[PDB]
Amino acid sequence: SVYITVELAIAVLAILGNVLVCWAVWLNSNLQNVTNYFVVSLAAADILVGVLAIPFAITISTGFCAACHGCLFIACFVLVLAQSSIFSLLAIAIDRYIAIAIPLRYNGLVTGTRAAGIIAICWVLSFAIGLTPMLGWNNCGQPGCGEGQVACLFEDVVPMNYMVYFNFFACVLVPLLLMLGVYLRIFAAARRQLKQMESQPLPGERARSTLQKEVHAAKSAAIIAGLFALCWLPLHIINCFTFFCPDCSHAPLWLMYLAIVLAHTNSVVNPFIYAYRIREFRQTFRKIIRS
Ligand SMILES: Nc1nnc(-c2ccc(O)c(Cl)c2)c(-c2ccccc2)n1
Repeated sequence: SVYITVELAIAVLAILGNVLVCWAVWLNSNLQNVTNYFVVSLAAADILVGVLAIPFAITISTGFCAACHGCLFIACFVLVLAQSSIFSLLAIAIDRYIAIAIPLRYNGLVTGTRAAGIIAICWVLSFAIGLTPMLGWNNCGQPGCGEGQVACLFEDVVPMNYMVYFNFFACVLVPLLLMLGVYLRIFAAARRQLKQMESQPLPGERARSTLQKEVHAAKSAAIIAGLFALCWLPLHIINCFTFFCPDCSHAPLWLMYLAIVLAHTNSVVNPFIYAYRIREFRQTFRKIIRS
Protein backbone atom coordinates (compact mmCIF):
# COMPACT_ATOMS: atom_id res chain seq x y z
CA SER A 1 0.00 0.00 0.00
CA VAL A 2 2.99 2.28 -0.60
CA TYR A 3 2.38 2.94 -4.30
CA ILE A 4 -1.18 3.83 -3.32
CA THR A 5 0.01 6.26 -0.65
CA VAL A 6 2.43 7.99 -3.01
CA GLU A 7 -0.17 8.24 -5.78
CA LEU A 8 -2.61 9.76 -3.29
CA ALA A 9 0.06 12.21 -2.14
CA ILE A 10 0.53 13.37 -5.74
CA ALA A 11 -3.20 13.69 -6.39
CA VAL A 12 -3.47 16.20 -3.55
CA LEU A 13 -0.60 18.40 -4.73
CA ALA A 14 -1.80 18.19 -8.34
CA ILE A 15 -5.18 19.55 -7.24
CA LEU A 16 -4.03 22.14 -4.70
CA GLY A 17 -1.25 23.38 -6.97
CA ASN A 18 -3.07 23.90 -10.27
CA VAL A 19 -6.29 24.97 -8.54
CA LEU A 20 -4.22 27.63 -6.78
CA VAL A 21 -2.88 28.64 -10.19
CA CYS A 22 -6.40 28.94 -11.59
CA TRP A 23 -7.50 30.96 -8.57
CA ALA A 24 -4.51 33.31 -8.71
CA VAL A 25 -5.33 34.02 -12.36
CA TRP A 26 -8.96 34.76 -11.51
CA LEU A 27 -7.98 37.17 -8.73
CA ASN A 28 -5.01 39.03 -10.19
CA SER A 29 -6.00 40.70 -13.46
CA ASN A 30 -2.31 41.20 -14.23
CA LEU A 31 -2.16 37.48 -14.98
CA GLN A 32 -5.21 37.38 -17.24
CA ASN A 33 -3.24 37.91 -20.45
CA VAL A 34 -3.95 35.88 -23.59
CA THR A 35 -0.87 33.76 -22.90
CA ASN A 36 -2.19 32.47 -19.58
CA TYR A 37 -5.44 31.33 -21.20
CA PHE A 38 -3.45 28.28 -22.29
CA VAL A 39 -1.80 27.96 -18.88
CA VAL A 40 -5.30 27.54 -17.48
CA SER A 41 -5.96 24.76 -19.99
CA LEU A 42 -2.76 23.19 -18.69
CA ALA A 43 -4.04 23.61 -15.14
CA ALA A 44 -7.50 22.13 -15.74
CA ALA A 45 -5.87 19.25 -17.61
CA ASP A 46 -3.29 18.68 -14.87
CA ILE A 47 -6.03 18.94 -12.24
CA LEU A 48 -8.10 16.13 -13.72
CA VAL A 49 -4.96 14.03 -13.32
CA GLY A 50 -5.17 14.12 -9.53
CA VAL A 51 -8.95 14.06 -9.85
CA LEU A 52 -9.52 11.22 -12.32
CA ALA A 53 -6.36 10.02 -14.08
CA ILE A 54 -4.56 9.03 -10.87
CA PRO A 55 -7.70 7.53 -9.30
CA PHE A 56 -8.17 5.51 -12.50
CA ALA A 57 -4.48 4.57 -12.65
CA ILE A 58 -4.55 3.16 -9.12
CA THR A 59 -7.70 1.22 -10.01
CA ILE A 60 -6.49 -0.20 -13.32
CA SER A 61 -3.19 -1.18 -11.69
CA THR A 62 -4.94 -3.98 -9.82
CA GLY A 63 -7.35 -4.60 -12.69
CA PHE A 64 -11.13 -4.91 -12.61
CA CYS A 65 -14.10 -6.16 -14.62
CA ALA A 66 -16.18 -3.98 -16.94
CA ALA A 67 -17.43 -3.62 -20.52
CA CYS A 68 -15.08 -2.57 -23.32
CA HIS A 69 -16.30 1.04 -23.39
CA GLY A 70 -16.07 1.49 -19.62
CA CYS A 71 -12.70 -0.26 -19.50
CA LEU A 72 -11.24 1.78 -22.36
CA PHE A 73 -12.34 5.15 -20.98
CA ILE A 74 -10.69 4.52 -17.62
CA ALA A 75 -7.59 3.21 -19.42
CA CYS A 76 -7.39 5.89 -22.12
CA PHE A 77 -8.53 8.89 -20.08
CA VAL A 78 -4.91 9.66 -19.19
CA LEU A 79 -4.18 9.80 -22.92
CA VAL A 80 -6.61 12.72 -23.10
CA LEU A 81 -5.03 14.79 -20.33
CA ALA A 82 -1.57 14.04 -21.71
CA GLN A 83 -2.61 15.05 -25.23
CA SER A 84 -4.29 18.27 -24.10
CA SER A 85 -1.02 19.21 -22.41
CA ILE A 86 0.74 18.70 -25.74
CA PHE A 87 -1.43 21.29 -27.49
CA SER A 88 -1.22 23.70 -24.55
CA LEU A 89 2.57 23.40 -24.39
CA LEU A 90 2.78 23.81 -28.16
CA ALA A 91 0.50 26.86 -28.23
CA ILE A 92 2.47 28.56 -25.44
CA ALA A 93 5.63 27.89 -27.45
CA ILE A 94 4.15 29.43 -30.60
CA ASP A 95 2.79 32.32 -28.55
CA ARG A 96 6.14 33.12 -26.94
CA TYR A 97 7.61 33.07 -30.44
CA ILE A 98 5.00 35.37 -31.98
CA ALA A 99 5.72 38.04 -29.36
CA ILE A 100 9.49 38.09 -29.90
CA ALA A 101 9.37 37.48 -33.65
CA ILE A 102 6.56 39.93 -34.41
CA PRO A 103 5.77 42.12 -31.36
CA LEU A 104 3.52 44.41 -33.41
CA ARG A 105 1.23 41.84 -35.03
CA TYR A 106 1.29 39.94 -31.73
CA ASN A 107 -1.71 41.81 -30.33
CA GLY A 108 -3.42 41.65 -33.72
CA LEU A 109 -3.12 37.89 -34.15
CA VAL A 110 -2.84 36.54 -30.60
CA THR A 111 -6.30 37.51 -29.35
CA GLY A 112 -8.13 36.55 -26.16
CA THR A 113 -10.90 35.15 -28.34
CA ARG A 114 -8.78 32.97 -30.62
CA ALA A 115 -7.14 31.61 -27.47
CA ALA A 116 -10.42 30.24 -26.12
CA GLY A 117 -11.20 29.00 -29.63
CA ILE A 118 -7.93 27.12 -30.07
CA ILE A 119 -8.19 25.64 -26.57
CA ALA A 120 -11.65 24.26 -27.29
CA ILE A 121 -10.42 22.70 -30.53
CA CYS A 122 -7.36 21.21 -28.84
CA TRP A 123 -9.56 19.50 -26.25
CA VAL A 124 -11.83 18.10 -28.96
CA LEU A 125 -8.78 16.79 -30.82
CA SER A 126 -7.45 15.46 -27.52
CA PHE A 127 -10.55 13.32 -26.96
CA ALA A 128 -10.53 12.16 -30.58
CA ILE A 129 -6.88 11.12 -30.34
CA GLY A 130 -6.74 10.01 -26.70
CA LEU A 131 -9.84 7.85 -27.14
CA THR A 132 -8.98 6.46 -30.58
CA PRO A 133 -8.69 2.93 -29.12
CA MET A 134 -12.39 3.32 -28.29
CA LEU A 135 -13.09 3.86 -31.99
CA GLY A 136 -12.35 0.16 -32.51
CA TRP A 137 -8.56 0.17 -32.26
CA ASN A 138 -8.47 -2.07 -29.18
CA ASN A 139 -7.69 -5.57 -27.88
CA CYS A 140 -10.94 -6.34 -26.07
CA GLY A 141 -11.27 -10.11 -25.87
CA GLN A 142 -8.13 -10.89 -27.87
CA PRO A 143 -6.75 -14.42 -27.33
CA GLY A 144 -12.85 -14.73 -14.82
CA CYS A 145 -15.17 -11.76 -15.29
CA GLY A 146 -17.92 -13.47 -17.27
CA GLU A 147 -19.45 -12.75 -20.67
CA GLY A 148 -19.87 -9.04 -21.36
CA GLN A 149 -17.25 -7.94 -18.84
CA VAL A 150 -13.57 -7.92 -19.81
CA ALA A 151 -10.48 -8.10 -17.59
CA CYS A 152 -9.57 -4.41 -17.72
CA LEU A 153 -5.78 -4.53 -17.97
CA PHE A 154 -4.06 -1.63 -19.71
CA GLU A 155 -1.58 -3.74 -21.69
CA ASP A 156 -4.25 -6.31 -22.57
CA VAL A 157 -7.06 -3.96 -23.61
CA VAL A 158 -4.96 -1.25 -25.25
CA PRO A 159 -3.02 -2.02 -28.48
CA MET A 160 0.75 -1.45 -28.53
CA ASN A 161 0.92 -0.46 -32.20
CA TYR A 162 -1.27 2.48 -31.22
CA MET A 163 0.71 3.44 -28.12
CA VAL A 164 3.87 3.45 -30.24
CA TYR A 165 3.20 4.61 -33.81
CA PHE A 166 0.02 6.70 -33.57
CA ASN A 167 0.30 7.90 -29.97
CA PHE A 168 4.00 8.28 -29.16
CA PHE A 169 5.72 9.12 -32.45
CA ALA A 170 2.92 11.08 -34.11
CA CYS A 171 1.05 12.63 -31.17
CA VAL A 172 4.02 13.16 -28.84
CA LEU A 173 7.46 12.91 -30.45
CA VAL A 174 6.50 15.02 -33.47
CA PRO A 175 4.96 17.80 -31.33
CA LEU A 176 7.99 17.79 -29.01
CA LEU A 177 10.16 18.11 -32.11
CA LEU A 178 8.10 21.04 -33.38
CA MET A 179 8.16 22.66 -29.95
CA LEU A 180 11.92 22.23 -29.62
CA GLY A 181 12.28 23.52 -33.17
CA VAL A 182 10.22 26.56 -32.20
CA TYR A 183 12.38 27.45 -29.20
CA LEU A 184 15.34 27.14 -31.56
CA ARG A 185 14.10 30.08 -33.62
CA ILE A 186 12.92 31.97 -30.53
CA PHE A 187 16.27 32.29 -28.74
CA ALA A 188 18.19 32.46 -32.01
CA ALA A 189 16.19 35.54 -33.01
CA ALA A 190 15.95 36.96 -29.48
CA ARG A 191 19.74 37.22 -29.36
CA ARG A 192 19.71 38.84 -32.80
CA GLN A 193 17.30 41.46 -31.48
CA LEU A 194 19.79 42.26 -28.73
CA LYS A 195 22.58 42.50 -31.31
CA GLN A 196 20.67 45.01 -33.44
CA MET A 197 19.96 46.89 -30.22
CA GLU A 198 23.67 46.54 -29.43
CA SER A 199 24.48 48.73 -32.44
CA GLN A 200 21.79 51.37 -31.89
CA PRO A 201 22.61 55.11 -31.64
CA LEU A 202 20.34 55.31 -28.58
CA PRO A 203 19.86 53.76 -25.10
CA GLY A 204 16.25 52.55 -25.35
CA GLU A 205 16.27 50.34 -22.26
CA ARG A 206 12.50 50.14 -22.60
CA ALA A 207 12.88 47.80 -25.56
CA ARG A 208 15.72 45.89 -23.90
CA SER A 209 13.90 45.49 -20.59
CA THR A 210 10.76 44.33 -22.40
CA LEU A 211 12.74 42.01 -24.67
CA GLN A 212 14.54 40.44 -21.70
CA LYS A 213 11.19 39.98 -19.96
CA GLU A 214 9.69 38.41 -23.09
CA VAL A 215 12.68 36.08 -23.22
CA HIS A 216 12.40 35.27 -19.51
CA ALA A 217 8.82 34.17 -20.19
CA ALA A 218 9.87 32.22 -23.28
CA LYS A 219 12.58 30.50 -21.24
CA SER A 220 10.17 29.69 -18.41
CA ALA A 221 7.83 28.17 -20.99
CA ALA A 222 10.74 26.14 -22.34
CA ILE A 223 11.39 24.76 -18.86
CA ILE A 224 7.75 23.73 -18.51
CA ALA A 225 7.84 21.88 -21.83
CA GLY A 226 11.25 20.38 -21.10
CA LEU A 227 9.96 18.79 -17.90
CA PHE A 228 7.09 17.26 -19.89
CA ALA A 229 9.25 15.21 -22.25
CA LEU A 230 11.58 14.54 -19.32
CA CYS A 231 8.71 12.92 -17.39
CA TRP A 232 7.07 11.10 -20.29
CA LEU A 233 9.98 9.90 -22.45
CA PRO A 234 11.07 7.27 -19.89
CA LEU A 235 7.56 5.80 -19.91
CA HIS A 236 7.43 5.78 -23.72
CA ILE A 237 11.03 4.59 -23.99
CA ILE A 238 9.95 1.58 -21.95
CA ASN A 239 7.14 0.82 -24.41
CA CYS A 240 9.52 1.22 -27.36
CA PHE A 241 11.72 -1.53 -25.93
CA THR A 242 8.78 -3.87 -25.27
CA PHE A 243 7.26 -3.39 -28.73
CA PHE A 244 10.16 -3.02 -31.17
CA CYS A 245 12.11 -5.65 -29.24
CA PRO A 246 9.92 -8.56 -28.07
CA ASP A 247 13.15 -10.26 -26.99
CA CYS A 248 14.15 -7.34 -24.78
CA SER A 249 13.13 -8.31 -21.24
CA HIS A 250 9.70 -6.76 -20.72
CA ALA A 251 10.05 -3.94 -18.19
CA PRO A 252 9.42 -5.12 -14.59
CA LEU A 253 6.49 -3.81 -12.55
CA TRP A 254 8.60 -2.01 -9.94
CA LEU A 255 10.18 -0.13 -12.85
CA MET A 256 6.87 0.21 -14.68
CA TYR A 257 5.07 2.12 -11.93
CA LEU A 258 8.10 4.40 -11.51
CA ALA A 259 7.64 5.56 -15.09
CA ILE A 260 3.91 5.88 -14.46
CA VAL A 261 4.37 7.83 -11.23
CA LEU A 262 6.95 9.98 -13.02
CA ALA A 263 4.30 10.98 -15.55
CA HIS A 264 1.81 11.81 -12.79
CA THR A 265 4.44 14.03 -11.19
CA ASN A 266 4.53 16.36 -14.20
CA SER A 267 1.17 17.89 -13.26
CA VAL A 268 2.67 18.97 -9.92
CA VAL A 269 5.85 20.75 -11.04
CA ASN A 270 3.98 23.54 -12.85
CA PRO A 271 2.48 25.36 -9.84
CA PHE A 272 5.97 25.37 -8.30
CA ILE A 273 7.70 26.38 -11.53
CA TYR A 274 5.44 29.44 -11.68
CA ALA A 275 6.04 30.48 -8.07
CA TYR A 276 9.78 30.22 -8.75
CA ARG A 277 10.21 31.56 -12.29
CA ILE A 278 7.53 34.26 -12.27
CA ARG A 279 7.93 36.88 -9.55
CA GLU A 280 4.39 38.01 -10.36
CA PHE A 281 2.93 34.59 -9.56
CA ARG A 282 4.73 33.86 -6.28
CA GLN A 283 3.50 37.14 -4.80
CA THR A 284 -0.06 36.44 -5.91
CA PHE A 285 -0.09 33.03 -4.21
CA ARG A 286 1.61 34.47 -1.13
CA LYS A 287 -1.39 36.77 -0.72
CA ILE A 288 -4.05 34.10 -1.22
CA ILE A 289 -2.53 31.78 1.40
CA ARG A 290 -2.15 34.44 4.08
CA SER A 291 -5.62 35.88 3.46
N1 LIG B 1 2.83 0.21 -20.70
C1 LIG B 1 2.20 1.24 -20.11
N2 LIG B 1 1.61 0.99 -18.95
N3 LIG B 1 0.97 2.00 -18.34
C2 LIG B 1 0.94 3.23 -18.92
C3 LIG B 1 0.19 4.25 -18.13
C4 LIG B 1 -1.16 4.02 -17.78
C5 LIG B 1 -1.89 4.96 -17.04
C6 LIG B 1 -1.28 6.16 -16.63
O1 LIG B 1 -2.00 7.07 -15.91
C7 LIG B 1 0.07 6.41 -16.97
CL1 LIG B 1 0.85 7.88 -16.49
C8 LIG B 1 0.79 5.46 -17.72
C9 LIG B 1 1.59 3.44 -20.17
C10 LIG B 1 1.64 4.72 -20.93
C11 LIG B 1 2.80 5.05 -21.68
C12 LIG B 1 2.88 6.26 -22.41
C13 LIG B 1 1.80 7.15 -22.40
C14 LIG B 1 0.64 6.85 -21.66
C15 LIG B 1 0.57 5.64 -20.94
N4 LIG B 1 2.23 2.40 -20.77
